[PDB]
Amino acid sequence: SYDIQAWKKQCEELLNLIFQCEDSEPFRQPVDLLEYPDYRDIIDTPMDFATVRETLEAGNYESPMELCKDVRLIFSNSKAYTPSKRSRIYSMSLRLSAFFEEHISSVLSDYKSALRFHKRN
Ligand SMILES: CCc1nncn1CCNC(=O)N1CCN(C(=O)c2ccc(C)s2)CC1
Repeated sequence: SYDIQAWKKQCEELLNLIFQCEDSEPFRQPVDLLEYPDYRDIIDTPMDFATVRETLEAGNYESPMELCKDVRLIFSNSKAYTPSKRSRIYSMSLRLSAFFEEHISSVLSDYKSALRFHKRN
C-alpha cells in the first residue's frame, strides 16, 4: 500500500476521533491565558488540536511526522504545566496520548514504507 498522500485523510479521521473523546475537551483550543495567568512563563510553544487541524487543512504539514511532533507537544506542555501527576487535565492527557499513539503508529509506518518504495530503484 504505497500511497505517499494517504496519511493526510488518515490524520483527518484520527483528529475527528480525538474531538469525539471527552478526554480531548481541554486540548481542543489554545490554553486561556486569563484563567492560567502564569502559563506562558513555563510553556515556550503553546499547541492545541484546533491548531493542528488548521495546519493540516491549510496544507502546511509535509509529512505525518510533523503532525505527530505537534500532537506530542500538546502532551509535553500538559506534563510540564501540571502542578501534580494526580491532576485532572494531566490525567486526561495521558489517556488521550495512549489513544493517539495506538492509532498514529500505522499512519507513520505506511507513509515511511511508501516513501521507501518511491525511492526503491
Ligand atoms: C478555552 C478554554 C476551554 N474551554 N474548554 C476547554 N478549554 C481548555 C483550554 N485549555 C486550558 O485552559 N487548559 C489548562 C491548561 N492545560 C493543562 O494541560 C493543565 C495541566 C494540568 C493542569 C492543572 S492545567 C490544558 C488545558
